[PDB]
Amino acid sequence: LDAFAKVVAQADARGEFLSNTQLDALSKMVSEGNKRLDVVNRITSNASAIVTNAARALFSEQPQLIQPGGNAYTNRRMAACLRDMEIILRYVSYAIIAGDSSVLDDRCLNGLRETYQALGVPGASVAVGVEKMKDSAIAIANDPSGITTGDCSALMAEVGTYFDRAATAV
Amino acid sequence: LDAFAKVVAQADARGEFLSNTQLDALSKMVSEGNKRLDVVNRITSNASAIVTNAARALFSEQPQLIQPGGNAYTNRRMAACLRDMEIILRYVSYAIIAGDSSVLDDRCLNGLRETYQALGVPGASVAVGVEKMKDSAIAIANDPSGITTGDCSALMAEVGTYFDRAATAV
Amino acid sequence: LDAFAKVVAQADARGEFLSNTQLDALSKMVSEGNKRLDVVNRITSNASAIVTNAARALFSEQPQLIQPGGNAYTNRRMAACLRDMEIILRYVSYAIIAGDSSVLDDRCLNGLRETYQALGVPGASVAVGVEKMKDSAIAIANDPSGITTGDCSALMAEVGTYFDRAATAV
Amino acid sequence: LDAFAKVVAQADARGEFLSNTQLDALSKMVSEGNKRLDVVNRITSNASAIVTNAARALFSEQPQLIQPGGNAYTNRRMAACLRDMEIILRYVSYAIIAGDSSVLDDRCLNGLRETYQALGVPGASVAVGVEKMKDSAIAIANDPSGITTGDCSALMAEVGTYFDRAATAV
Amino acid sequence: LDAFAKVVAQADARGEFLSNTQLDALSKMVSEGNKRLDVVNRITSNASAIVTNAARALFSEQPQLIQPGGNAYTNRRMAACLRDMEIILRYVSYAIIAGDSSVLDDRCLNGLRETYQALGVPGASVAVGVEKMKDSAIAIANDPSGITTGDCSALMAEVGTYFDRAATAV
Amino acid sequence: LDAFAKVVAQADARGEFLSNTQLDALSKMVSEGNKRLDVVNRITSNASAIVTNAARALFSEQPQLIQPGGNAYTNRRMAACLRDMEIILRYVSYAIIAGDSSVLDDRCLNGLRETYQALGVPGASVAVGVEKMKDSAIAIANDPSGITTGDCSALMAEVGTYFDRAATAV
Amino acid sequence: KTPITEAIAAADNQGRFLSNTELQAVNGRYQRAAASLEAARSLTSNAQRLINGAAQAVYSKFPYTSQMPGPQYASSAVGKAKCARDIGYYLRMVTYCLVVGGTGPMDEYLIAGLEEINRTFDLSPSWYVEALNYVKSNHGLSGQAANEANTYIDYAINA
Amino acid sequence: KTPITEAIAAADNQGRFLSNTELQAVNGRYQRAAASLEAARSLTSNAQRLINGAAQAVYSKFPYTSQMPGPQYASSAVGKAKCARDIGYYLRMVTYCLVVGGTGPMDEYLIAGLEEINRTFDLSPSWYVEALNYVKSNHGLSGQAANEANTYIDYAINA
Amino acid sequence: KTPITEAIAAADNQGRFLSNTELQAVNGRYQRAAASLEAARSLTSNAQRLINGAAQAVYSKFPYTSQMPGPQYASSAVGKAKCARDIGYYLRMVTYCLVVGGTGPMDEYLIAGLEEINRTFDLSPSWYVEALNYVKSNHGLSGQAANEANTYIDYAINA
Amino acid sequence: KTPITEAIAAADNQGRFLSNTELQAVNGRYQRAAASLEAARSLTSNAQRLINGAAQAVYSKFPYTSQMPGPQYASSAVGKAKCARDIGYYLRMVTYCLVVGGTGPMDEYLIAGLEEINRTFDLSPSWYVEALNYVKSNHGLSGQAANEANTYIDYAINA
Amino acid sequence: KTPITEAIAAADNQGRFLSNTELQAVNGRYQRAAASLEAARSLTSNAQRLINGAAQAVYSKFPYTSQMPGPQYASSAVGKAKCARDIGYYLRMVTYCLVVGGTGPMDEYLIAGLEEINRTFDLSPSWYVEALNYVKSNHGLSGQAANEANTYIDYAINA
Amino acid sequence: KTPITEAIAAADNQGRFLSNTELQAVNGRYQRAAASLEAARSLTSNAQRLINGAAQAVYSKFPYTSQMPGPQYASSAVGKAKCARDIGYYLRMVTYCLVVGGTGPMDEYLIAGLEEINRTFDLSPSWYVEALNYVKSNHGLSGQAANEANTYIDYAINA
Ligand SMILES: C=CC1=C(C)/C(=C/c2[nH]c(/C=C3N=C(/C=C4\NC(=O)C(C)=C4C=C)C(C)=C\3CCC(=O)O)c(CCC(=O)O)c2C)NC1=O
Repeated sequence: LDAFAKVVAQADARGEFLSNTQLDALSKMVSEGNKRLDVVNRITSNASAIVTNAARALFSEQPQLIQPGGNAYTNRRMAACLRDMEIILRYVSYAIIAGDSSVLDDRCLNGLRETYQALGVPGASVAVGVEKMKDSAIAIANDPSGITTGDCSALMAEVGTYFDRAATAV
Repeated sequence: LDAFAKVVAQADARGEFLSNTQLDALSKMVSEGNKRLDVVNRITSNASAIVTNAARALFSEQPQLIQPGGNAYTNRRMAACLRDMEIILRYVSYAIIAGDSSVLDDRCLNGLRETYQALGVPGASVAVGVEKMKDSAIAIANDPSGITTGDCSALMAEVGTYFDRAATAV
Repeated sequence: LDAFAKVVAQADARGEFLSNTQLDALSKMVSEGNKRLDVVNRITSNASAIVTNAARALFSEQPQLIQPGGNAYTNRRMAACLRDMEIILRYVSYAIIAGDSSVLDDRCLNGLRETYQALGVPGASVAVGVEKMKDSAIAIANDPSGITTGDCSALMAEVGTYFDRAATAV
Repeated sequence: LDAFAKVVAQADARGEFLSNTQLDALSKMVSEGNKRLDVVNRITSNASAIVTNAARALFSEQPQLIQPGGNAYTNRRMAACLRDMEIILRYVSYAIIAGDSSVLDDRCLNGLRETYQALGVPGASVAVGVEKMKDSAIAIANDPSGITTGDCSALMAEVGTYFDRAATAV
Repeated sequence: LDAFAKVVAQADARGEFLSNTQLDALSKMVSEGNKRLDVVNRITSNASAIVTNAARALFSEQPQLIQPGGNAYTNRRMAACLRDMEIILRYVSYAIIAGDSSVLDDRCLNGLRETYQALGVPGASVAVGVEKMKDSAIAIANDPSGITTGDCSALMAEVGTYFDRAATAV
Repeated sequence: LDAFAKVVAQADARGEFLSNTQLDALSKMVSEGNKRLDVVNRITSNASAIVTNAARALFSEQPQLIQPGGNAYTNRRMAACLRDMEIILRYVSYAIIAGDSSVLDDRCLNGLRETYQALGVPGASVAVGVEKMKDSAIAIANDPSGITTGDCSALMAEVGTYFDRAATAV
Repeated sequence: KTPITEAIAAADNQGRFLSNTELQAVNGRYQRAAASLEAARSLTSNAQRLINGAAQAVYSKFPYTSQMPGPQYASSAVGKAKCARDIGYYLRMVTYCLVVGGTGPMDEYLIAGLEEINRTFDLSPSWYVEALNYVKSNHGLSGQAANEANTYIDYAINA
Repeated sequence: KTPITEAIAAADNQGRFLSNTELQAVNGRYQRAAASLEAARSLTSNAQRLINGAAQAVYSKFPYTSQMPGPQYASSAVGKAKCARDIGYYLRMVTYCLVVGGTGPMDEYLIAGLEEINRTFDLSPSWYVEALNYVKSNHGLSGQAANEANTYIDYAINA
Repeated sequence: KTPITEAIAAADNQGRFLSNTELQAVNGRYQRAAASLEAARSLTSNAQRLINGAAQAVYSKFPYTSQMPGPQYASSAVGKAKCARDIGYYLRMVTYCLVVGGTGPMDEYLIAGLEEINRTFDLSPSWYVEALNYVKSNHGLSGQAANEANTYIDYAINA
Repeated sequence: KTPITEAIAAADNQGRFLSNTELQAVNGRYQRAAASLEAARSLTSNAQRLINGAAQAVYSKFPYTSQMPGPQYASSAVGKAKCARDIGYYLRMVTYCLVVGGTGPMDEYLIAGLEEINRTFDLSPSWYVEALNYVKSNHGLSGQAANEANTYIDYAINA
Repeated sequence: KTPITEAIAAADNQGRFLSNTELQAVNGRYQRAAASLEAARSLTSNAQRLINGAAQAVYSKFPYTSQMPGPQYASSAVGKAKCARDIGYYLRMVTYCLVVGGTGPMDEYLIAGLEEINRTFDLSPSWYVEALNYVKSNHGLSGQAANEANTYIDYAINA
Repeated sequence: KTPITEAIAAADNQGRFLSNTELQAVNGRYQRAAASLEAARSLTSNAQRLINGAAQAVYSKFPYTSQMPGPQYASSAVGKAKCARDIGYYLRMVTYCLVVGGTGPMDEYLIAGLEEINRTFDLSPSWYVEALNYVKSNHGLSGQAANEANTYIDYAINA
């Protein structure tokens, strides 16, 4: 689902047409569309540096992850770890264009806590990684430079929720 | 297994030849063969109307199934529902030609309660559907018109057991 | 893992080079190499008779296994049973050439107790089968005839452990 | 390829940037975009009737196709035949949105003459079917009713070429 | 196709009901049914000896097939060769129960000459093998002992044709 | 086949034991074994530079390959091209350890001329690439530095033949 | 599909020779031939009457098919000729089934693609169901020959 | 399916982030929102009139549906209520499509299994085709809002 | 495998109800029951004589089996008891086949894994082939009951 | 990949005609054409300056590339000509992307096999990242034309 | 299969060049060549004596093979010639294995299809097992050359 | 991967026991142990000197790595410590390979994911290639122990 499809799916379960008030709310989502595309474009256009700088900060904070015996030690494990950061940011970015977290829940987060528990991947350290990507992604999305000035506070709050949802899930 | 293979399988587990009494019982199953084929032929030749009329009666009795939000609401769900009624009657009909419920247990009913519980399909409403197909199937199989007159009571009881077995299983 | 790879894997987890003492121990494994190859060659060259004579002794001791109703009754079940004895000896023989039980644990024994419990295969009777193969395999491996005389006691103890590990696992 | 990608692919083979004249031509394709979408929308929105009325006219003209022994006799053959008409119109419609015939050549027409020759499908009768869909599709696309008035002659010529290309190919 | 389905398929191509004369001919095939089942049963019940004795006679006649360098030399090649004799007799036996050679043509013989030419299998020696199976199969099918006496000449001629068809095909 | 298996396969086709003279020749192959392993080790240990330097020299000689419109222009085509050079050297190296070209013929060269003709890959330019790898591989294999001095002329001739075989095949 | 081709297919799918299991199946096919052939012979002799009778019953059950404008309807001479043709196809397929002891001829020539055709040409399944019911009600067969004919008629109705 | 979910699906099927190729697709979805929402708002305000009007047009085009005995027909109060309910389902699905910029809602809730339902319950596609044509002829929309509404109506007709 | 399970399997593999094609197969199974049951009843009444008779015929055809050292041979009381047991298993499987109208019981209980067993325990197929031939030569059945018994005996010989 | 080919691919992967869902995607492609074409026209007019400027910025950021011995370096006239050629390839691919509304041209002609090439020829990704950053910093575009150009430049940087 | 082809196969299955892991395997093949070639040379020089000796040992262990009627037996001049031929095939395969350092020649030329042949022609595995045991007992080899010869002989016995 | 695990894997992939073909491979592994262990012992004793020496050679070959700003460079105390750590990882992996007679330890712990890491963190393969060349030039080994050490060093260079 995207945010429009969610409203529809709730209405179909009640057997109802959408009210004018609900059509107004959908109109409003369209008015926020250019801002939302900027958000997706900005995060996506910086995805490599977002992942890499967050991972670097994580390993800097938690040197035991990369020390021999650590879960991110060896190049195969480090590569898995970088790919997880990329995958999570990738699904978060889908949630932002959708205005709905179902794609992130259904295709990424569902069962992931269990996955990590079974592999011995430290879910809590993943959460730290995701929160640093959150902070960088928002600072980038909400950069007042090189864009028409306006207020994106509602969106930045919404972006926040997806990253927090992921960090909670892991 | 069919009913003959069941007797064999029990005998093989004891390492025994079948007794004359058991061969007599198998002979008797053969004498009931034409009646059993009539039963299968009659139920099968009316399968579409059996399924459709039972589903119609079910939805008539339980309008909430088809109301928006209901488990059989939407054409994809209704289609799944009709296919389940058809599948159950199909496996019941196999059990009747076999004179044994193993095909119905092994290939249809085993795990189905669980399946419905996981999907949120109302197993109890399925049971009602199966019981209405039972009533129609027997009334059709046991129609005194257009057939050589004789007593099919034992068979109609046996047919009953397969439909009841299914209704219990769901 | 083989025994050399195990030492390496433990050292890599600590981030360490192997000490001279550990290189000496690895040297010693190489000095025992010709004896170990004799052990593998002797057990393997007699694998059919090892399996067959152990199974024969098992069925002789436990006639209920082969009596009608028994788990090894019927040629399909007997064949499954012989194949299990062969598979276990096959994986034990891999463990002997490796000087490490990981291949036997990973590819054979892991989950096997569960497998038998689900099928109703009597795990304890399997264990008896494995112990008779142990006794024959060691008597064959440790035959003083037709080989350069020397002491293989350490190896025969080690071979013992793999067979016992299997018997415990089932 | 679409028409824009074709220009690019020709330029890449010469190692060249597009000239202002070529960028002007691409601009012009964009100015024709709303008209082209109307064409696709109109043909697509009438696809069932386009296929069905053309097939009906074909079978009317060539009754031997549907007579016993005919290539479109039997419901399985008739169904194959209707599906071929639908597939061809489907790929023609892709070519129209693309402003390029490569999708129609690559995924539909390439090898089709051979296919029909091997099956004994009368390629020439297919061609007649395709030409009747052409005539209906253009009359529908170019209907002056219910649309902003303007000149679509260039487009209708281009649509023509795709249908003719298909009819030639079969 | 079986022989009944062939008559139907020819009639469907003309759009015709079967004439009384054609229904009479089909009746006659049914009257020959018990004899035909004896033929299938007798050939099938002796299939192993039919294949084996024919192969033995072939290798006896053509010792170069089994000499080193010969196409049936090595146990893998000999096994392939025996399997080909079995496969051919198997498909011939299907043709006999069907009263039609389409199954033998479609699933066995079509493309086999080519197959052998590509592998260097001597098709002509295969033909000799098939002809010896023909001679044994007919002598067995047409054995006057242990069966109700009557005339099977028409059938033995028909059986002949299937074996000859195979021998020609290879 | 390796060179030993080839001698065996020729002997098996004649049904013969190997003569003492043939066993002597096989002994001689074993005496050349350490030299052959050096050859394989040296070529393999330098494989990346062998491929890369040959490709560089090829593109230097034939700048049209890399110019826009050239068969090795674009990074996807260049990558395919480098992979072909690597694959050919890889199979040549297998032929050297085997002392037989069958692996190179069977798994690499068979059908490759056709492959290139169908793709429009310039087989002749491939041949030039392969010949430069030949020259580098032999100069590396036959380097008098860092090895026990002796005569590898026979081997270098044999290595030559495999590279030439590939260049001819493309 | 006939009992004979099915027997072969069952053997061939397992790469094995025909066993008694399949020979007994073919025996059953011969045993039911008398009834199947009684039905096939009667339906065939009576084909013209049954076809034209069924077509007329359909128009009387659904009079709109005689009057509604559209090529899918028997509201033209062409339409009527199509309708009688179609019903003749169904009756002919029933006889073919009888003759081979199985549904094969109907399956291959008629049922495969049936739903797609009816949908595409806007033909109502109910029109053919009534034709089939007319045939069943009017063939005049009795005993096991009626059982046989009705089994295949009902097979088509289910389709 | 909406242009947004399709954009995601196209990116996800290749394991890649959204590119400009997909962002431009979503831009198109926003650009057509004005027309789609004009249609959705009008069809919704006029729902009662369009539904009951369409139902009456269907009975007048096919008067037999008012008289023929059988549960598939509007020849009972129950039947009429089912028919008006159904047409309301179609109109509601059209509005949902408009609102999301795609066929998804109709696809999932209505078209999947449609053929099976109509066949099973002996409902004629032509009855719903006429209802759909009535809606198209009677919504009263113009300009690109009519284009939008008619695209989805015609989508259902094709189904 | 019985004609009944095969009929079901053929229907189920195609996801369809049983058709006449399968009902006629089951009819054939009932029609051959008289012969199959005549054979099963006779072979069963005569089981002891046929088993011990066959075992003795095998030792006389292959006297080395009475004298050669090894557990695979009837050169011990244990060996003889195994041999008579085995032949009893074959005869019992023949009766089971007769009773169900098919090879299923022999297939499942005896033929699957047969080659592997004989190879592993060094039992010669020829010993059992002679036992089977003794049964065939000595059951004393006639008419179609002999046909039935011999079909399954020959089935085992082929195996 | 262009928004148009993606729309087709989405329809074709499901065996269906184009729906409104895909037509709206193509509308978005036309709506962004003005910006994309403003960028393509400017980058193209300024190609020589941007290419030679970027090449010089790379050598100044990484002076060792002007001096280190090896064919991978711009420490020869050949090397310098390769470097300027390469940067010209990147700029040309950006214009192609702009022209088609998608990453397709860069994907097919440049990104596929990029990692393998850089690794094999010992070319450092950082050299091209700096060239790309120079182009971004120096194209002089503003408004949505800069957004468009920078989206594709950043796409290459990510690659 | 030889240690060399296996080394190649292991590299090729992973699409990689030969590594030291495989070169060391081939070194082992050369190191055992002295023993393998001592055995091959001795078995070959002594082939006639070992073959005819083994054949005679088999007939004396199984005297029935000299007297029982049937083509599977050495109870004819043809049979005896087949038996000696066969044993010669086994001995020749042992020498081939020795020469290549692996089971490949026996696997390909003899073991593949062995079970099927013995079963079909009613040849008893025990006859060849005794021939193989005679060769082992009578080759007269010692040291690692005996180990080598016996490894392959025992390989055949296991088969 | 070691010659022993490869031997097992080759047997297990075919579901068979180890044959002489695999035992001879393991013999080769033991035969090369003397050389491999000479190299492992020397490289290990000299680890500190070789690691710190290699790190210094890399900075002198690529002086920009001592001065360029960025976390990928040895232009900080942290960077230098990472670089020496990394080179120590390579040398340690070489010793592990020597000890097991195969590339397994390097493959699993270092080469898998290597390209992805270098790309992501902007580390240049050339820096590690020079470290590896320094080790090769400076280990001081001779004879087959040098061959062994250099085989694995060159394996890493190729990677
Ligand atoms: C599916 C299992 C099945 C089998 C196996 C089967 C055989 C079968 N064959 C039979 C007859 C017969 N079988 C033969 C056949 C021959 N007569 C000969 O002298 C020669 C050489 C042949 C060679 C085929 C003849 C002539 C009859 C009597 C005529 C007839 O019944 O058609 C009969 C009639 C009863 C009888 O006469 O014994 C049966 C039931 N029926 C079955 O349903």
